[PDB]
This record gives sequence, C-alpha cells and structure tokens, in this order.
Amino acid sequence: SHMQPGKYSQLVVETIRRLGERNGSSLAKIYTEAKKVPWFDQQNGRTYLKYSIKALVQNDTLLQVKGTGANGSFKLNRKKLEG
Repeated sequence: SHMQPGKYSQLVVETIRRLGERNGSSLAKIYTEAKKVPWFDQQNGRTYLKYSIKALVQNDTLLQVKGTGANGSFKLNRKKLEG
C-alpha cells in the first residue's frame, strides 16, 4: 500500500452500504458499525470517521442528512468520488 485515500473513508462508504440507510445514518450509528474491525482505532477513530465522512461529503460521495434521524446523519450518493 503506497497510496490509499484513508482506510477509514473506505470503511465509511462500505459501512453505509452494509446498512443501506435510504434516509441517512447518524455518525454514532456509523461509528458502532466501524468499531467492529480489529484494525480500527477505538480511541481517536471517531475523529478519523468524523473527518473521513466530511471530506467524502465535500467529494459528493456522501449526502449530509440533518433533522430526520439525528443532527449529523450521512448516506451514500454514487461513485462520483473519482467520476
């Protein structure tokens, strides 16, 4: 691995894919699914998800959801990340 876009961001994409979440999944819900891997940092990993998600919303890979389920809810858009 000489070039990865953050294994935490790749984990977020696939985490929301595991749940589906048509309405959007809270950062707390995504965190609970993301901490189930042994390589995941249980300490500062919540900040790593917070920043990975936010960067993916900036790349139009995730859609920022607010109000319906939680304050910071998030879901998949498309493979628009690289396209």
